[PDB]
Amino acid sequence: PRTLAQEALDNARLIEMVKQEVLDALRE
Amino acid sequence: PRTLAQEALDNARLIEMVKQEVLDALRE
Amino acid sequence: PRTLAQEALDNARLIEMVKQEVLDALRE
Amino acid sequence: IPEITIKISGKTLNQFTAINLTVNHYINGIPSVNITLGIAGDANYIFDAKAQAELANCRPNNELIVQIQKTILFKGIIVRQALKFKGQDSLMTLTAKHPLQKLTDGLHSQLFSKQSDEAIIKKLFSQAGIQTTIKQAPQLKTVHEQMVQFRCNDWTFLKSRLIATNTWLLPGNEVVTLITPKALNQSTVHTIHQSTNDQDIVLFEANLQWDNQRSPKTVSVQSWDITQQKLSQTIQVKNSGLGSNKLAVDSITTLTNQDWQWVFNYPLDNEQAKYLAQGIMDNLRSDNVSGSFEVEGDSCYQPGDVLALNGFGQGMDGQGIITGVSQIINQRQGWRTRLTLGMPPDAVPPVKELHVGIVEKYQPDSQSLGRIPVKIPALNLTNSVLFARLGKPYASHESGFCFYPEPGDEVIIGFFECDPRFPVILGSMHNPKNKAPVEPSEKNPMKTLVIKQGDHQQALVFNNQDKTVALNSGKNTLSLQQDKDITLNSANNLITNAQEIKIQAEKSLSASGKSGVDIKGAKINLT
Amino acid sequence: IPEITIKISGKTLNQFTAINLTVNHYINGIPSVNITLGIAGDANYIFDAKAQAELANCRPNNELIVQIQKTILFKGIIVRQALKFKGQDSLMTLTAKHPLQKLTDGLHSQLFSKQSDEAIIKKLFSQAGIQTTIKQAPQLKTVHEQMVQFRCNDWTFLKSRLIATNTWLLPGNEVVTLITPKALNQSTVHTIHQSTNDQDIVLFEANLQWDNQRSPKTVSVQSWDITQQKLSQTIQVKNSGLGSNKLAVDSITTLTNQDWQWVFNYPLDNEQAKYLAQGIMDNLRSDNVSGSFEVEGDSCYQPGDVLALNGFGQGMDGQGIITGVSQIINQRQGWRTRLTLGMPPDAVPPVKELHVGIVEKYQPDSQSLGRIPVKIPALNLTNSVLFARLGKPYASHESGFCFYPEPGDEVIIGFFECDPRFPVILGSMHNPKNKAPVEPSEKNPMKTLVIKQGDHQQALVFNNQDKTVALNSGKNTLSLQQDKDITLNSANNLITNAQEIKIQAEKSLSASGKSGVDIKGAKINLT
Amino acid sequence: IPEITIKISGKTLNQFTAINLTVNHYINGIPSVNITLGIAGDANYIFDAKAQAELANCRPNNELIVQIQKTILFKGIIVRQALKFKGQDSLMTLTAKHPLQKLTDGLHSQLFSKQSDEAIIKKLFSQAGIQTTIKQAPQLKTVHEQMVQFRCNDWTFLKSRLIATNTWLLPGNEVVTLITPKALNQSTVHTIHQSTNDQDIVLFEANLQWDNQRSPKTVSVQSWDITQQKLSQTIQVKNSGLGSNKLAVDSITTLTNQDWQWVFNYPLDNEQAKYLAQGIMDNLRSDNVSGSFEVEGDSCYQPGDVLALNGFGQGMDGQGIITGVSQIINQRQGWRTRLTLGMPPDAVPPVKELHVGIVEKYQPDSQSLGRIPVKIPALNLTNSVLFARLGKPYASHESGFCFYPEPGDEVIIGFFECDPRFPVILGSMHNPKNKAPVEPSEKNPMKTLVIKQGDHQQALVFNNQDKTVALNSGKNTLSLQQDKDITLNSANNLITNAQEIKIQAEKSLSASGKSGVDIKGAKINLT
Repeated sequence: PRTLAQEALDNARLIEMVKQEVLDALRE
Repeated sequence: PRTLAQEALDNARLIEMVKQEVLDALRE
Repeated sequence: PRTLAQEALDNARLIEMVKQEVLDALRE
Repeated sequence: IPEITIKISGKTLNQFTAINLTVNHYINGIPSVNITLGIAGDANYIFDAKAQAELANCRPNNELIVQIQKTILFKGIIVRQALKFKGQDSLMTLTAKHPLQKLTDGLHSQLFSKQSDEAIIKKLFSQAGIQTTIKQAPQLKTVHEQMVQFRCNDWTFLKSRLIATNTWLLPGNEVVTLITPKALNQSTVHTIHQSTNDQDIVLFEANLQWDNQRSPKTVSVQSWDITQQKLSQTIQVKNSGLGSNKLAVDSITTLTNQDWQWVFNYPLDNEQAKYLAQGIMDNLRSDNVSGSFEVEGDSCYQPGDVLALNGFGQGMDGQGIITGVSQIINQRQGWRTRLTLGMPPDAVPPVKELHVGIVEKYQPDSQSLGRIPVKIPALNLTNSVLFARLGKPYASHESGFCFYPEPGDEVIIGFFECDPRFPVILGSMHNPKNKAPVEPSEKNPMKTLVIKQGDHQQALVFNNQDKTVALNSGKNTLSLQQDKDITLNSANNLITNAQEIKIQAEKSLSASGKSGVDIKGAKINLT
Repeated sequence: IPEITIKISGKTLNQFTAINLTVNHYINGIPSVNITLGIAGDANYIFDAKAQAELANCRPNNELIVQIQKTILFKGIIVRQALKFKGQDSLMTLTAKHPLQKLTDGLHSQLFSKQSDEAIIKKLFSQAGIQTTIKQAPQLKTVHEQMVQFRCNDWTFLKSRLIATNTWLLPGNEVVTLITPKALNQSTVHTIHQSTNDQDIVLFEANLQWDNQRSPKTVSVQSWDITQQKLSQTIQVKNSGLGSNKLAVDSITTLTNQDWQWVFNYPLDNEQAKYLAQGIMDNLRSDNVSGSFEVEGDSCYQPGDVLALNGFGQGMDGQGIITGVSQIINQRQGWRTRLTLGMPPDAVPPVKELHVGIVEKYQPDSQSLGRIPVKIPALNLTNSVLFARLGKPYASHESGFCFYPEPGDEVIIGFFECDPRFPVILGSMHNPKNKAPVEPSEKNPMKTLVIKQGDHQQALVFNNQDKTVALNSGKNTLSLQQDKDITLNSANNLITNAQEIKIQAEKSLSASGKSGVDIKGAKINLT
Repeated sequence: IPEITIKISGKTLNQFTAINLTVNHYINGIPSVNITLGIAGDANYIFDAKAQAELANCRPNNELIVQIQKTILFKGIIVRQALKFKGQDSLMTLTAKHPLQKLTDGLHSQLFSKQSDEAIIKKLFSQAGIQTTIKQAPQLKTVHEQMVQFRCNDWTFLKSRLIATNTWLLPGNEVVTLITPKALNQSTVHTIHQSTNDQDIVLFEANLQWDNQRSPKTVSVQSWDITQQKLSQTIQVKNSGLGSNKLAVDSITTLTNQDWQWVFNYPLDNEQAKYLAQGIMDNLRSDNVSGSFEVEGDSCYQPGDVLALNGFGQGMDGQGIITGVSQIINQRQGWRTRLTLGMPPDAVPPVKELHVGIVEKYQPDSQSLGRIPVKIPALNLTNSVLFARLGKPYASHESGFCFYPEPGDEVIIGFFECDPRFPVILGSMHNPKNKAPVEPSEKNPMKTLVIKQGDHQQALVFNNQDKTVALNSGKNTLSLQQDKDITLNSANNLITNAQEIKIQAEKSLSASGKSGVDIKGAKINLT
């Protein structure tokens, strides 16, 4: 989780979760 | 923060703050 | 990353990058 | 942390144990609860018969009650059930909402005639089966001549009326209360002291915020007065009156001294405009002062209560209305309660279209504005009618093209300000049931203005083919033809009365009569 | 993990190595791929000539193919290329999309006349160059008299037609399939067993969810019948038919028993209304049951397949339609595949404006509704025309103000329900090419209703200046003047016919004739 | 890191020390600053008298200045003040914005007549008290006959006019500059070298991005020509001209060769359409090339400058416009500056409603289009008027229903393309001040067309009760009755002139005269 390759992987996992919850909240 | 129960707590706390800041900027 | 001053730094950095990706996805 | 009991559909769960719990109550919102469940101590397998039987009983629409001793933290119905499996680990999450959630279901249109806002609101709650009370809200007694809900659920319609009449909704677990926002300053007060003894309220984490990005200095509402043909008296609102001292929303200095002006194109009396202006001002100034306070868990806190900060200094001392209360239960922190100050910003759901309508039987206009009763199939399905003002190609004082449509005619309906309460007629159309006297043709020779009922016809006809313009009422007719004669045919007598008559012909005058020509007079001088 | 090959514009990369890869396919969506690249082992400097030459070859619009052995995981074009530099570390990310992305480019308006939905859809794909097939969708054979796309791209127009005709889109890598949602229950089944042998599907992490916040009990569609002047027969839809057992979307209990009602202001036949009602129902009920299942990577999974859960108990057993398949490739976890159930909710893109139009040459109306062919410059640029209803100041059975506009006239065009397929004419206007007979003036003395085509002129004139109202057809005229005489001038003969004639004068009657006065009759009795 | 001074309302803080600082400047945006404050070293208690006194002095609307040596990093007004309490720890956060924030306050409507865009824009800034300059923007000299702002603040109105006139806003700390986007390629250049000496710009982290998902190949703008009754000459725009080499936005290959077409329903001259088309193209193509570069902190960077990459290879070499500059101050990283390339995509704020209006006194139309001056209460409150086209039931060349409304009549106002600058009259309506000659009734017996203007009355009357159609001008009248006689009554003389006259009666002809019947002529032949 220090160089670019792993940071992209960890962040993308967080982005996917965040988008799903925010989209659900906005559509609610 | 390893099993499902604790992960739901930490993730929800991060979700609540992210949603508030995103909503504020979208309405700005 | 324990007291209030530093927690503002780390979370704001995460907020800025999360907001940019979510806004791009919403406009997509 | 006291005893927590959870009853789903009347019974307590046997296989699943509540891991986490969070209950939210907010003003002008639908309270919700989130519960996390799981099987403890490897007592049973997640896919066993007993575990699955409990799983099927937790499906949505089931009733859920969260209770501490006798106090009911939450009563509602489950809306979402979720499972999560990761290896051998499993977890269940339940989301339940207040019975006010039932207002969000459905999509229809209906009309309210000669009913007050209190009557309409009480009707909406009764359909969902919700008890309601009204406190210090006399503005709901006013009667609306016609109130239209167009293609929206009851929750959206109620929210529009709540802002328009300047009222807030307190979602109790048993009774829902509607109250004027300013009347909440007199409610019960929970005080937090900076210098405290050992039995006062313990404050763990606090939040405060002062903002002026959405604070108007004044709000002006003006309406078009149909009777006077002028803009009505302008109504100005300069304060909200919420809070006090440094937590008062009125203590925030605005960016500019400009005015926010609304000029409606439909009539609106002074009393209703004042409440609408105040409702707009409170909507924008609600979030001027906002924050969150986390205290030791207690069930006596309710939204709408007053939270007072004492002894914290000249920069924080004041009072505010608790707009939201959240209860949090977990093993790590026990029972904690979070109080909220402020509210994020939110008249009638709008039409956007052109509609068709049928002119109804004559009814006298209550306001004597000359409106025409029409039935709009989309806006309602009942027998009640709407009054729409009539548009004409020419209209002035004591003159104009006055051809009022007959009952049963098909008309084009437009709306002022896209408000369904103010329809207007833009024209009539001919359909296969109301046949047009003239059909469109290649040459389009004849233009006419006909009135014909039964066997009787009166018309003015322009004919391009033979260059004639004629007036006729049945068989009697008067025709003028270009490059030809002026013909006057009657099926009966012909009477001309005048002081003097001067019949002159450049070639010849040939009178006639098949049974006599009687020339009366006093001096018949031929020459 | 098998061999992964990546060919960009037909060739494999020599300097960059694929680090991470993710491919997404979804129903009613544009499949996408994300690839992370980098230089391995310090083989070359990032800013060297070879590395930069490869960098310029990965620019957008280049073709990208991801393939395992012969199987093609993804085929598309690069839309986004991004670089990240942090000290000596560098990383490149590529985003490519299905050829369906080309439907999102452009913004125009066009009209389709007497074409079916299948013909229109096949035309749209052909412009982008996409092969298509239709399976078990007979509803696309119906012919639309006029179908209008207004200021939108092809993707938005297609998505509106898919919902209106109750059709789903399966985005294959070579062929795009359109199919009725209910027909997907008969597709191939991939079964997951709780009690499993060693060659079955391995399930790593699973998610399930039951919700009822957007589940209507019934959907009612009603339309205005122009011919009958009534609302058409109501059409009710009560089921979706998607899934089975505990995974069926119909097993969710709704919040209330209320009905969701649509009452359109335009005609809509029964067959089209049934398909529209079913499409609305499936749109809201698609996400009643949803979740994600993560299994071992395999390329035989396609969206539209049926995923069955067997042996998991009475709370989870059922079947569901796989609405999305995602492939994930990375070093830490190898090849993994994620299956998705459910779909988030989404007729014609709307106009919002008032439009100008030109009345076209006469054409017979197919439906015999009396509509007028007009050409709207904004809606289309071709030679095809639109049929629009005509609004009149007065219109009833066998009577009204019937003055049909001539070809070439400029008219005001409004739309029913903001639908471009149902224009209506609200009035005609005068322009510097169609001169008004009377210009606006300070005193506004003369009002008239003229018809003048060439030298012919028939008119009815109101003149305030001299207090006269006159009828004239060329030179022949009839004038009535207040406080004065009634004047009847003719340039030719004057014929009056009646049974009886009674000419009376209070002062005197003075007949005349320049070449004779012939008084015929049978009894000329003077007195 | 140099000395940082922070002056709030003219003075520096004594109890709070700046922990963090971030200043943002962007093109077409309102610059903002975020500052984090706290008490250092337990010098004073947070709730003490001195600490609370500073707390009340940091309230919103206070002036805030951030300055390095003489250079002013930021000047603005505090909009948000936030407090953070957690146990004994406390923290304050301030947000301040550029004086351009004052343009976002307010909500009103106003009309600009015969003023250029430069005059309107300069007026808006003067109200907020902002100095402005214009560079290389001759397109702002064009004069608009009527420019309408409808129910929006000055910021929203300004942003619409900037895009329509193809202008960008550079928010300086003292002077706001408006400039054509293409003119920014000639600005000062800051060059970054891959092979560098020890006094060049140090680059820490960089980002680059090429996209084509929103890149149109061409943009076509067409407008309706009222005078010629045709669509105007189409205007095509194919380039943006921003950037150079590999960072040029035009180097991105588009998805398809399709054209993006706008066809407005209102007139628009060739010059204004070209600027609007260019503004549309630049809006979509601004973000084709985007990225962020982080360099050593320096105050000479301003938005609008050109950033050049040299020596980085054939895949990155080029130039670009710095659309945003951010300054970051913290203890861990010192002073750092971030430069941004590209801009996310954003003519007149639209009306949506039907409006009432009052016809004004006659004024000559400047364009000779025959428009009628009306006053719309909602759109403006001043004495200036708007010109609106008139809709008629029938209108063609030298013919139509020409009844121009009198001053003071009430009319329905619709808008072309929902643009407040192009109103149209759809009809006149009757009010309790302009009484209708006929009131609606149960039987609706009489239809008419009256021109009564005091004692003078001219009308054409259709009466169903007695089945008559009549023309009358005062007392003189002409009546035709079905199954009855044709009656012609005059209060004065009766003159009939014709070449030949043939009065014929099937029963009898009975002429009369109370003081004589003079039958002139040259041959009186009785029979």
